Amino acid sequence: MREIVHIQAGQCGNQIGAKFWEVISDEHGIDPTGSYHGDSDLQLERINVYYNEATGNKYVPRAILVDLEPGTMDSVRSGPFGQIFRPDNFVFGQSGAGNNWAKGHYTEGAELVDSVLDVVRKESESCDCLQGFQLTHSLGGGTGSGMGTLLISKIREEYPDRIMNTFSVMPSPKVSDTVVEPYNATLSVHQLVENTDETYCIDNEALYDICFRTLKLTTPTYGDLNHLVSATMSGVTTCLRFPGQLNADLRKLAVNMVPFPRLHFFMPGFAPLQYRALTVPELTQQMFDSKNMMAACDPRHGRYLTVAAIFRGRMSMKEVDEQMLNVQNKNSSYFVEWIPNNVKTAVCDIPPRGLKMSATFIGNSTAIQELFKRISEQFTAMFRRKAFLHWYTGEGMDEMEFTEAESNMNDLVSEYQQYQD
Amino acid sequence: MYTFVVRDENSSVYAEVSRLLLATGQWKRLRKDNPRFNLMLGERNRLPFGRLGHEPGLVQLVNYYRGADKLCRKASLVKLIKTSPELCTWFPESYVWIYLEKPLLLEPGHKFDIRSWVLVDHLYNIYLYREGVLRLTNHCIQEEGNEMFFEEFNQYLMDALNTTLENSILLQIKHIIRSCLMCIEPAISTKHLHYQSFQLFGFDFMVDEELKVWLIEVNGAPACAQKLYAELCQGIVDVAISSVFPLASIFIKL
Amino acid sequence: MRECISIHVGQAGVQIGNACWELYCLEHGIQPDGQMPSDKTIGGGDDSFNTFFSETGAGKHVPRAVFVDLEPTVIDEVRTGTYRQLFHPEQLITGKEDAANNYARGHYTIGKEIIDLVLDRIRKLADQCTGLQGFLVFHSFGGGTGSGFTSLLMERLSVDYGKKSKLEFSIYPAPQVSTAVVEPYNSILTTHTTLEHSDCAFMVDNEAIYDICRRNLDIERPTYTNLNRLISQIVSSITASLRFDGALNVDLTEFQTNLVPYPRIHFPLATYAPVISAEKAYHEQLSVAEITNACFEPANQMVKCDPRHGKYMACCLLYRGDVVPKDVNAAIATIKTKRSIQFVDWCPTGFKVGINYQPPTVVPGGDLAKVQRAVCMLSNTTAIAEAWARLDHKFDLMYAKRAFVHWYVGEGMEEGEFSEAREDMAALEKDYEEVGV
Amino acid sequence: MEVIELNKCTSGQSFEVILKPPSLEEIQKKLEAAEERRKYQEAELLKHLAE
Ligand SMILES: Nc1nc2c(ncn2[C@@H]2O[C@H](COP(=O)(O)OP(=O)(O)OP(=O)(O)O)[C@@H](O)[C@H]2O)c(=O)[nH]1
Ligand SMILES: Nc1ncnc2c1ncn2[C@@H]1O[C@H](COP(=O)(O)OP(=O)(O)CP(=O)(O)O)[C@@H](O)[C@H]1O
Ligand SMILES: Nc1nc2c(ncn2[C@@H]2O[C@H](COP(=O)(O)OP(=O)(O)O)[C@@H](O)[C@H]2O)c(=O)[nH]1
Ligand SMILES: C#Cc1cnc2ccc(O[C@@H](OC)C(=O)NC(C)(C)/C=N/OC)cc2c1
Ligand SMILES: [Mg+2]
Ligand SMILES: [Mg+2]
Repeated sequence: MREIVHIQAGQCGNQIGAKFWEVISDEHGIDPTGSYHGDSDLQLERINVYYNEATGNKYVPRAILVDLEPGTMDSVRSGPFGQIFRPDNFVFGQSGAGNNWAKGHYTEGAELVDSVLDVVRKESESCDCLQGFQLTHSLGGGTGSGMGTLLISKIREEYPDRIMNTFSVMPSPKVSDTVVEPYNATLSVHQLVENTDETYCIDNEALYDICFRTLKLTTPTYGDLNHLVSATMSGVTTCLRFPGQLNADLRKLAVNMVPFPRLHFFMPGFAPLQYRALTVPELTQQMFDSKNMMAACDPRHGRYLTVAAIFRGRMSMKEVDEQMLNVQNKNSSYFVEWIPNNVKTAVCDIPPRGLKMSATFIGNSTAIQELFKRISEQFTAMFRRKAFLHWYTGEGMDEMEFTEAESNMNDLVSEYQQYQD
Repeated sequence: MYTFVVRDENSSVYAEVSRLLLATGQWKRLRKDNPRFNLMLGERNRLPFGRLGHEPGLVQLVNYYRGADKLCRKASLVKLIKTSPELCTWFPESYVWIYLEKPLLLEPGHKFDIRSWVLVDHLYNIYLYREGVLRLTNHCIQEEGNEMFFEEFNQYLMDALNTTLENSILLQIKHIIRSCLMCIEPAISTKHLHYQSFQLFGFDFMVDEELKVWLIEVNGAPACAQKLYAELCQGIVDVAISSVFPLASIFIKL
Repeated sequence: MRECISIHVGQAGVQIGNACWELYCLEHGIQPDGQMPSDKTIGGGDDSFNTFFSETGAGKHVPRAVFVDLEPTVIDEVRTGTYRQLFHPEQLITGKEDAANNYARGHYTIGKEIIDLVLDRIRKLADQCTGLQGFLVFHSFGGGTGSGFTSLLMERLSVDYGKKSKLEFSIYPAPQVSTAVVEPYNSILTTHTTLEHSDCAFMVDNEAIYDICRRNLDIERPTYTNLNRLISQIVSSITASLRFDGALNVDLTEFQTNLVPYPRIHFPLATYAPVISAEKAYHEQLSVAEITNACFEPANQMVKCDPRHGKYMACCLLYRGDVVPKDVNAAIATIKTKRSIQFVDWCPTGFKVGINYQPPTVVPGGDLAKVQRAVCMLSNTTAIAEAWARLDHKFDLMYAKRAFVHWYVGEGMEEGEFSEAREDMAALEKDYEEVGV
Repeated sequence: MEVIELNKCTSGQSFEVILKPPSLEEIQKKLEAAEERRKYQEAELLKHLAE
């Protein structure tokens, strides 16, 4: 029945996680008590992809909530849709991870991970046919980053043949909690290279630039950053959540999007970012515009291996097609010529709430190499001087392991440069 | 914005055509093996016609007509004339020999040939370029450059024979161009094809001492006369390219 | 009377199966509950429609079909459709999760788990056959099931029914109509593996069907229902000889015998006219001469290509409707003069004509108008190699960078089966070339 | 232009107009070889995950 299991880990993971569930619960007609109160069955046709149906015909997110501190998960349990998650599926410890990847992966989180895998096992076993996993987390702290990638390593061992996708918030010095963020992100990326099928790269710098420059928000909060991530995750998952779409599951999608195992880090985009609805040309122009991209990379600095785009609302399919075929046939220099017909498009009649038309974009571009170059530079700047390393060697890690994370990401970056040529 | 590729860099003619296309600002040149193109200046041999007209939302045109080699190979042309129910009074017997023993001779000097450039557009309109050239009479072997253009040859025919170029020679040339191209049309026309063709042709003619015009051969990849490159290559863009891809007469239609 | 068993594999195969059996029922006067008032042989008969339907004591007429998909959502619609009452459940076989557009997954990984079950359900049908002619297999080149599990099934049918003929109806992939980037791989893989096990294959290019739908039916964005209803007209024209009284193409052996001189070159081009919009109130009824001339227009072909630049090895005209032999020869006389119909030298320049008097049936409410006469032309022309040339070129682009290869090798396939398959296709293209120029 | 081999019935007629003369063991081995390459690859994964 194409069930997906959702995990959200740490402060950032659970906050963008909670919003994702607010947004898609609204679209599916599910109220903050789990009772369905919508008007179309289109809303219910794929409701079991993300929701278990509990006993009194309530719907319960198939969602596991994970953190090493109680503080953000008491927040969730107290927000608008707090009551909707299954109480057993809150798994937390008391110690924290202190923004420390080694505490998340090796010490603190190791204590807690078996208990998460117990909930995951119990959600999986009730799945008619489990389609794969999705994980929300940041890469810059400790729980979502270090324990998050520890979970993925363990889920692979236990379900080596299911798809594992992540929505991963990349740190930026312009929106920063601590200096050690590049250390945690570099160790995190190496895990993701080996252990996920798809990673949506959400750069916190780009999210901030979008609120500041485009949305005209002079002082953006995480709330404002997260509102963008939420709307993008809702778009991305439309073809899975709504009927009549492509007869495709996570594995089919992953196959068509990832031409090479390690090159699976994607740039998401969204349009529009008002009462004037956008014409189909306006959507197609904004969607491919650099300013609408959430990985703070210039697509005119690399080449698209594959692109997928969904349009939501009531609009001409032929018109979506002419515009899409106009964008490609005008900048053919930015798509690789050796994957024929590598741009794919869909329309869904149901638009997002508060909007008449929208476009969500998913691009496997070699420009993403710019993001790993950025993290790699921040990393080396500190690591040459072994700055801040004591926080990590105090938890049992060795310098050798940093060198290897640095080397694998440098590898990854040059692997992208091989294909942009 | 229109996209076009280039796959025949040796083309004396189409180097000037792609040169003009860029100077309009509305045409953009792609890589030779990019398939998301509108127009193609294709290669002379093994040009991949079976891959044209399958790109969603692209109207594709090419500067060659698949099947036109029948006319342009010396061997094939003989076969074409002999086995066509049309066709024959203007083509020398073909299988002293090579051969026309009594050629009209320019004076002074006591032999020449006439090159006409014909352009056939996607609609199969037949366009004869106004300017021909008179040139074994070949630049390879050899007026400035042994090339005499139409106005002089006209002036010679008037003063020397009391006749004009149109009357004595050009009615026969138009009749011959139309006969060859009318004959092969059902085999090569792209009127209801999923892609479109045009093509420039170089007809080579002989004139005998009775002012009879004879067909020598038909060139499928013809060069031009340096003096006429400007005029004709612009006429190409006007009649064959922009008539399918419009932006924002030097031809006799036959 | 010899029975024919239809197998539909994967999404495209099952959905086209739907459109066909709906059309067969309307042509044969069988209602959705399987009853057929025309048949007075209650519980029986050796009539020509019993080649495709068997009868129950209760009077129900049951398609000799098997539907197979590696996931359930498509065959589940059959199970709860207008024609749910027609099929025995045993006939509808679904699996858990699909092949994900991965040939290696449909053939190797998933396919191995289900192939014995399928062969057993088919074996059930075969055992109800006094005489068995062979199999008609409907599938897409591009799906992971359609390509991968089909070639496993075709290999096994050659083993388990070695004397029986196998005909193919194959959906050729088109980016207009929902392809994946990997379908050129799957297409070459399945053609290599299946080529020695198929006697005659009819390729349908989705690009062709899609254009005929936009141009002739004036449907801006055609749906699969639009496409399949048009595809099932062509299929019905091809299988009508098997379901009706007649003397042309009356068993599956005649298809190979009439259309396929060389075993490998077994892909006849299908051309069909007229396709007339049903919202077109006042339309003029095209003549025999007119619909026959239309068979030589590239734009009515099931596969876009230019037969003028090829050579024919066989041609068969199948008319339905108001058509007498006099008009056909009339029409042919005229087209010999105006069209480029070059035959290979070691072959007669002729036409096998079959006329069925019952005019084409159309789905009530469909977008296809009822015509008084239609034709389907089946011709084995080397021009169809153009479709191979396109596919092989896309394969070569991706494969030169090994793009997506890792998804196949991760399923137990070896990289060298990619090049074994592409060498087969280079050979096939060269065969058409030796024959054609 | 000749018309040979004409057959007529009540449903229609047919004719020809000439215009001008002139193993289970091997499948088992391949399927199981692929299953053992899958299995060998999954063992390298679990080895690597154990390291
Ligand atoms: N004409 C037509 N084409 C179809 C239909 N369904 C899919 N296709 C085409 O077939 C190809 C995809 O193959 P599918 O049939 O969906 O794949 P599959 O066999 O089900 O195998 P899986 O990968 O396991 O899903 C694409 O080229 C589609 O355009 C249909 O009902 N009609
Ligand atoms: N039957 C004939 N009688 C007189 N002169 C003839 C002749 N056939 C050829 N010629 C001479 O040969 C010259 C051109 O030869 P021809 O056209 O047959 O080969 P070509 O070198 O032009 C091939 P292409 O034009 O494709 O490069 C003419 O200038 C003409 O003088
Ligand atoms: N977009 C976004 N980023 C966040 C949020 N909370 C933290 N971050 C970012 O995530 C990183 C800090 O990691 P965090 O999730 O808070 O720590 P963790 O609990 O140990 O996993 C930093 O790069 C922050 O910029 C949030 O709600 N939204
Ligand atoms: C969770 C999760 C998830 C994981 N991986 C995806 C890959 C592609 C994707 O794509 C949609 O993004 C708009 C989409 O609508 N895809 C269409 C156009 C239907 C087909 N794409 O063919 C590649 C969605 C995905 C959603
Ligand atoms: Mg924090
Ligand atoms: Mg499928």
